[PDB]
Amino acid sequence: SHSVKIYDTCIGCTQCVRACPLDVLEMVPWDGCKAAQIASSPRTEDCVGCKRCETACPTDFLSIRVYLGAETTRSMGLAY
Amino acid sequence: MDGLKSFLSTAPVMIMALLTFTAGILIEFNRFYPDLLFHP
Amino acid sequence: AALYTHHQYIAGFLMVGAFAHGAIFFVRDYDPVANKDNVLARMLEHKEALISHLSWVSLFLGFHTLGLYVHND
Amino acid sequence: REAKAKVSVDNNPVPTSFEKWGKPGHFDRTLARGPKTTTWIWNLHANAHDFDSQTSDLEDVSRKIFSAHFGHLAVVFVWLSGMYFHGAKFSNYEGWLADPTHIKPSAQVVWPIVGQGILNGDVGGGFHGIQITSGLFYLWRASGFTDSYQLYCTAIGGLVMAALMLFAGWFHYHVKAPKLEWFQNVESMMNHHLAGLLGLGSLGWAGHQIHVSMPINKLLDAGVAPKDIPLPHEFILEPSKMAELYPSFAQGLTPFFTLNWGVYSDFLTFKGGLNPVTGGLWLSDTAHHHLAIAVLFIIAGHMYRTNWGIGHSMKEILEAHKGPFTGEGHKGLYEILTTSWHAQLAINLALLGSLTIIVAQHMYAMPPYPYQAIDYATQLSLFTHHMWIGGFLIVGAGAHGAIFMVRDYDPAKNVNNLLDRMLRHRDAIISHLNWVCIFLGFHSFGLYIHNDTMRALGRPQDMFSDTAIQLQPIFAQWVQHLHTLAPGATAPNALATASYAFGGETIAVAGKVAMMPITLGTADFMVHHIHAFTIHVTALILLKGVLYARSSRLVPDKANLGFRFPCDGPGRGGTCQVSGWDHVFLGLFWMYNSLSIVIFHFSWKMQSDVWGTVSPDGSVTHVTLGNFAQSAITINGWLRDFLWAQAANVINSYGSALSAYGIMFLAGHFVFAFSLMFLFSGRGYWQELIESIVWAHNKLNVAPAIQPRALSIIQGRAVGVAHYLLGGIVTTWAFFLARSLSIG
Amino acid sequence: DFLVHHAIALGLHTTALILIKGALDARGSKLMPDKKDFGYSFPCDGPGRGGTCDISAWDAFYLAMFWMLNTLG
Amino acid sequence: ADDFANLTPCSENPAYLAKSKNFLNTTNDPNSGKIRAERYASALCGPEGYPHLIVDGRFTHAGDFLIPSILFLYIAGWIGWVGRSYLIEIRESKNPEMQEVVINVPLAIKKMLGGFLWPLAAVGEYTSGKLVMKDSEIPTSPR
Amino acid sequence: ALNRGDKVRIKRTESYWYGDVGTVASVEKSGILYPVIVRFDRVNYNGFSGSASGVNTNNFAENELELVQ
Amino acid sequence: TELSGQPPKFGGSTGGLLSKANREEKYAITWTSASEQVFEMPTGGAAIMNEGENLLYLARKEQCLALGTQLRTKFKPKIQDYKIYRVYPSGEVQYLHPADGVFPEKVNEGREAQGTKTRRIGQNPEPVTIKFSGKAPYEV
Ligand code: CLA
Ligand code: CLA
Ligand code: CLA
Ligand code: CLA
Ligand SMILES: CCCCCCCCCCCCCCCC(=O)OC[C@H](COP(=O)(O)OC[C@@H](O)CO)OC(=O)CCCCCCCCCCCCCCC
Ligand SMILES: CCCCCCCCCCCCCCCC(=O)OC[C@H](COP(=O)(O)OC[C@@H](O)CO)OC(=O)CCCCCCCCCCCCCCC
Ligand SMILES: CC1=C(/C=C/C(C)=C\C=C/C(C)=C\C=C\C=C(C)\C=C\C=C(C)\C=C\C2=C(C)CCCC2(C)C)C(C)(C)CCC1
Ligand SMILES: CC1=C(/C=C/C(C)=C\C=C\C(C)=C\C=C\C=C(C)\C=C/C=C(C)/C=C/C2=C(C)CCCC2(C)C)C(C)(C)CCC1
Repeated sequence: SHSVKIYDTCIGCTQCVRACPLDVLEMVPWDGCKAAQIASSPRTEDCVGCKRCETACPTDFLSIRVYLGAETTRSMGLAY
Repeated sequence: MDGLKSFLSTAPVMIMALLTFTAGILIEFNRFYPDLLFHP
Repeated sequence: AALYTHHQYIAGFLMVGAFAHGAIFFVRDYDPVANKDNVLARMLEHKEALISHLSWVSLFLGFHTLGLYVHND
Repeated sequence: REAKAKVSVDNNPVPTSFEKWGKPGHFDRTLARGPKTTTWIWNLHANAHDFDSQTSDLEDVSRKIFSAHFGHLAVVFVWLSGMYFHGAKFSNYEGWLADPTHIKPSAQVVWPIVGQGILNGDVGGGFHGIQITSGLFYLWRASGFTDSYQLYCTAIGGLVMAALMLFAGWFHYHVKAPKLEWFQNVESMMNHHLAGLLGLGSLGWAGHQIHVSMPINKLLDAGVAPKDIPLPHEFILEPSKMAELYPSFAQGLTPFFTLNWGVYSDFLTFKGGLNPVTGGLWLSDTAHHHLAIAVLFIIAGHMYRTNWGIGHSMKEILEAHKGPFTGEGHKGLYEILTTSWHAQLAINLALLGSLTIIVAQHMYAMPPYPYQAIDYATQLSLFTHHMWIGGFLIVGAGAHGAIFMVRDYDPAKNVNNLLDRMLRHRDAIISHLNWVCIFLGFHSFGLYIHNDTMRALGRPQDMFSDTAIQLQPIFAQWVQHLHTLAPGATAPNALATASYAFGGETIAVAGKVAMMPITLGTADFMVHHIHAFTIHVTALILLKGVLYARSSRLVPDKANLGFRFPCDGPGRGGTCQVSGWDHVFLGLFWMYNSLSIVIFHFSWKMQSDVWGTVSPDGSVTHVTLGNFAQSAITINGWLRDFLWAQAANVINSYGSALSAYGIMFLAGHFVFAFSLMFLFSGRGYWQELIESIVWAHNKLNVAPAIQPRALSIIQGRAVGVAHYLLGGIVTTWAFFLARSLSIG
Repeated sequence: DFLVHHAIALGLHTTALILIKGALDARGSKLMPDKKDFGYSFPCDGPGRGGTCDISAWDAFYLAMFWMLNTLG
Repeated sequence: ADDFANLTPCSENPAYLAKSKNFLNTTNDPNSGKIRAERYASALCGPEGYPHLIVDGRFTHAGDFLIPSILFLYIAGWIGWVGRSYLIEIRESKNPEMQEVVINVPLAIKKMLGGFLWPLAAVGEYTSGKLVMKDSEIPTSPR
Repeated sequence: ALNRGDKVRIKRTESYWYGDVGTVASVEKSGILYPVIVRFDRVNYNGFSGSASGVNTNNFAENELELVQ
Repeated sequence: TELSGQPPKFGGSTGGLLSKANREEKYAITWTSASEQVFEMPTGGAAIMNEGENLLYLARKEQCLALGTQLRTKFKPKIQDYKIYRVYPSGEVQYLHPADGVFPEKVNEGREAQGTKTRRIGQNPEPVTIKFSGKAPYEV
């Protein structure tokens, strides 16, 4: 599977969760930004690696990073 | 009007105008003084 | 002819591999604190100058050599 | 301007101004805020005509499209008038008309400077210029042009028409802008395009041929010389001047209305063959053909119901066609072709490119213009030109089919119609097309590889040749035989064959051959299967791009990504070039490949088994001595006896009037190699290099405010494919022109 | 020989520019300030941030191979 | 004395003379070939008959490279300096970008005309101006 | 301590404007790890491929800024 | 437990489930509709959702999520009560989306934080400092 890490430079704009096409990310409560929330990656076994969460990220260089790892049926996006 | 001048002052218009002007300069120079490989 | 071509091709491959392994060292093995302010760190510290001046010399050479060839043609 | 019609326009929707000319990017809200990065510039050109991304009003889009059509027609009028004026005051059309068989058609004189004056080679009669291959002189002789002043008058008329079309575009986008209701009158538009544009056009052209082309050419072929022919209108002022050539004219138009048509057999013939004097189609045959086509189109222009109850409703016809295999059938297609511009554009591009390729194939073997078959350069040039136009139009048809799929496709209105079921078994379609392409590739190119390996090993008897294991195209030979037996049997009144390419007499004009039987053997079978293979691969790419634009097993939400997008990230193993635009990108390369092999086949076969000289014995000596049969069966044959051999004219063209062809040869090679850089790399490396150069400019405070950005992935692909096609097509252009101009 | 030695100079300069730019940005740039975290060879970083095709130093090696073959040609 | 023994002056090279007897007219001048044959007989030719150029640096061949080099250096410095000063004056116009796309014609012409003194204004900005910028004030990427 | 209008240089290394100059727009209250809002004149890289411009604002901390005026 | 709902009105296609659904895994989307409507199938072509409950089986999770986004972004009464599960060949059913009955776009209590780094991006350890280990800068 792929790793999806989130860093303290998160502002909690929820855009990466809205952009995710496989429900890998969640908005959990936090106390490090104004929105009082941070991104999380609970369902990483469904990550394909399309980098949409990074594309929808506003911080100067992303606060959410996707690292492509061991490939499986779910990560390769296979319907067969 | 002012928009016509602003269109005439765009990047492609100005660049093609300067390129045509320089083309004319060089073409006429080589027409009246041709085959100038080197300076005597 | 075959010997000259063969060994020049071997040399080209070896040079490309050398630079590939230099980049691989930079990726995997480079230590910034044990090599701080030394020659390596300075090479990295003005990398924009080196790359830009290589760009200039390359543009220079290519522009003018291709121009001379096309003029002759 | 109603006249009890269905016309509905807006008297003043758009004011006329010049201020927006000073705001580059007014049509795009993302570009109106001004540039910040260099990409802003490129996108400004990418969305220039992308009217859908500029406004969501179908009416305004239709108005922009109508005025753009008028502007393009003005541009084509300007180009046609330029050609006519260059034939008028810059060509040897009269010196050529006085003696065609001993002079080369020249036009476009070059200013003697920097050495370029060498390009004005002697073409005959003391004229010095560049030999033209567009065949304009043959067309003008077919039209009956005798005096350069008439070419000047045609140029003036064309410029007046260009001004008219431009004024019409301005008037219908700013003054009287027609409503969306007016464009959706497909029945009326069809009736008029069949009867008014096509029917009346061919009718008037048949009239012009009967009154100008036919009499003047009848005399011209008999050696009366141009300056001694009366003017075209002296034939209308003097009816006896028409009756002396065609006694059928002496009876007037009385036999016409009384169905006494046979009387008109003097000038309305069915000869079928070629004119023995000039090697073109009989102008009597072409006039008869235009008359028949005009009547057909006029009768066709009455089918659809408009404002009088009689006629056919295309919606009822489409919805009435449904069977056990296809569900609800063509239901909803009326709504598609009425509310979507891209669907119309795709259908029309496809059929127009096919028509263009058909034009090429029908003009190479049935030379319609006088003295065009003698000139091999003009023949080859027109063939390959229409071939490439058709190929590009077909690729564009695929592009717009995909664009419709992404933008105008509505699943709520396509419930179990033909399009729905196609989307529901696209997997079967594409898998079977994949297999068919593989089977053809193995069984066409693989046969060439077999022949190469067998010949290389010294085993000629194991090859696929006419002398070993034959692959006789039996069916095409049978059809050619049927064509050569049609006049007198299955074509009773036709005097000769439709074309001598199927067989018959080896018609030769002057010292060269015009058209002889084109034999078909093992190599022809192999080349035709190569053609089928390449066409199938290109169609596979384009059809898969169209059918999978909305979704796939990889990307179930591809439609939301749009028609033009680079990818959806390196995930799912990698999803590059999954978009329909990228399918158009690949289909461009495969169209280039297909058409290149087609035109190479055309050139070699014509030069080998058709084109040549004829000595006063009946014996024909071809250009390259019939080497097609024994050499066009291996790849080494195409490399040596076609590319290596026939490029000798192009490479040794320096120091003559054809040195420009060697220059452009090298230039096309260079542009192909240059495209390779955009085709093999990625944007990130170039953006890092630009970052370093931007630092360097920051060192001296030369940093532009518009930040330099590397070309986008899609733009990198577009640039690469554009340069690839340009370089390759220009290379083969120079090669073909030099070769066919250095074979006599 | 003068013209072709300048062509050889262009080839060497451009191939070395590719390789050096790849090795010096292998640890990072302004598109991927953490390119070292992803390794010497990776597909890319996605279409985001403008597009990141051929970003790794391995892609610089693969690019430089073409220019090396051209130089040897 | 015997420098460049492989080359001989074009007048003393027989191949060059034979070819120059048939040099081609360039422009509408029928003597363009004749005047070219007369002008190229000055330089050194090779065994084939075409002139070779000498960039060794000696002032006997100062026209072969030195003078075109000086001319191009002057003109390219002019272009670069006028463009740079135009961009820098653009920098302080609130909307510099859309003036970089839409060229301010009067300001551009005023910068261009005052370009004949570029080699002096260059050292003027280098001595205590804005020609060279401190490295620490320039944006860079991670090392 | 920084106020609105403070021209400052970014020291975040990984930042697109590291070494560039940006003007402070507002400073959020305590608690937040990166409160200093800095707007810029040069847009960064953000946006899908082929997009127009980028983002010209980001939140940093006091320690990541060098003060100018 | 047992997934309920009427299958959408569909004539069939070649883009649906393959051998994976019975050998490996499958997915299911359920949703309630205010009327018989027409929607687009993630596997190609149009289908008709029934008024009331609808159950649909798909091959991949991204397909169900695409259907969910379409339900919630393309219809006048937005369908947002959709649920996505994963079905195994043993008949087992694993509820998936939305994880805690609330969409992940908006914050909700009870959720833990995973993959959250206390440090900055540029504060990752240098690879040489963790070499000859089975970890990468973004993992320690
Ligand atoms: C003939 C093919 C070709 C050409 C011309 C180029 C051109 C160039 N490459 Mg390239 N490259 C190629 C093949 C080619 N490449 C291939 C196949 C690959 C593998 C993918 C690469 C990969 C590659 C890399 C990785 C790099 C380059 C670099 C460069 C640039 C270096 C500058 C130089 O060499 O001198 C000068 C330039 C030239 C000789 C070519 C341009 C000359 C033209 C003709 C000038 C005229 C412009 C014209 C008038 C514009 C108006 C056109 C108008 C009619 C529309 C240069 C512009 C290096 C670079 O960017 O350096 C900074 C770089 O790092 N190339
Ligand atoms: C007999 C009537 C008639 C005629 C001849 C045409 C002809 C044409 N139409 Mg039109 N159209 C008609 C009826 C007609 N239409 C009706 C009733 C409608 C309403 C439903 C439309 C709505 C329509 C639309 C929306 C569009 C067209 C377009 C076109 C042009 C595309 C084909 C082309 O480029 O060919 C070759 C081009 C030419 C031969 C140029 C000549 C054009 C002239 C000005 C028209 C013919 C002269 C005129 C009839 C006067 C003749 C008098 C005299 C010669 C006897 C074409 C010239 C398309 C277009 O604009 O393409 C540019 C387009 O967008 N038509
Ligand atoms: C009647 C035919 C027709 C019509 C009206 C359209 C209409 C449209 N097309 Mg389509 N298409 C066509 C034919 C047509 N096309 C053909 C023949 C092809 C095959 C190549 C395509 C392939 C295609 C693609 C891939 C795309 C479109 C797109 C578009 C839309 C944007 C237009 C645009 O790109 O702006 C203006 C065009 C340009 C800036 C391109 C200029 C590049 C030039 C022509 C380089 C060519 C060189 C030149 C011919 C010779 C060399 C000269 C040089 C040396 C100076 C537009 C509504 C785009 C879209 O997104 O659709 C919504 C898009 O992505 N089309
Ligand atoms: C000469 C160069 C070349 C060749 C070899 C191919 C090969 C192929 N391409 Mg391709 N292509 C090329 C260039 C080439 N491409 C380029 C430059 C591009 C970029 C635009 C593309 C992009 C492209 C696309 C988009 C597509 C193809 C497709 C195909 C396949 C067509 C199906 C077929 O013909 O069956 C098979 C034919 C062959 C394998 C040819 C070789 C057969 C040899 C003679 C037999 C070998 C004997 C034996 C097996 C050897 C054993 C060795 C021993 C040691 C064991 C085919 C394998 C289409 C496809 O996938 O088809 C469905 C397709 O969609 N190509
Ligand atoms: C060697 C000697 C043997 C030769 C036999 C070759 C013919 C056998 C295979 C032909 C396919 C028959 C199906 C079409 C006959 C046909 O269309 O039937 C009609 C049927 C639709 O008819 P409907 O009854 O629905 O008609 C109502 C319509 O008005 C509404 O659409 O089409 C289909 O069944 C879909 C299947 C098409 C998919 C098959 C296409 C395969 C391509 C074949 C290419 C080979 C020749 C190409 C030359 C250009
Ligand atoms: C032998 C002839 C050669 C034929 C080659 C044909 C190449 C076909 C390539 C397919 C793409 C074509 C569609 C482009 C439309 C398109 O979308 O292309 C693709 C690309 C789109 O990139 P993006 O996806 O990033 O754009 C999205 C933006 O709209 C973001 O909002 O656009 C560009 O290539 C930009 C470069 C423009 C270059 C500006 C130069 C202007 C030339 C002026 C002269 C024109 C010629 C006049 C006629 C003589
Ligand atoms: C003469 C001679 C030669 C050569 C020599 C040499 C080797 C030289 C050099 C040199 C060098 C080694 C140089 C370097 C440098 C550096 C720098 C640094 C410069 C530049 C700068 C700047 C700063 C600029 C500026 C500007 C201007 C002024 C104008 C335009 C704009 C601009 C901005 C670009 C030869 C042999 C060929 C021949 C004989 C003799
Ligand atoms: C004149 C002469 C002489 C002399 C010579 C000399 C003195 C010199 C040499 C020179 C040299 C001396 C040269 C060079 C070479 C170089 C090269 C070949 C390159 C490179 C580099 C690289 C490739 C790198 C890599 C890396 C990286 C990138 C990073 C990390 C580290 C490393 C290293 C890994 C004599 C008298 C003897 C003899 C006669 C002649």
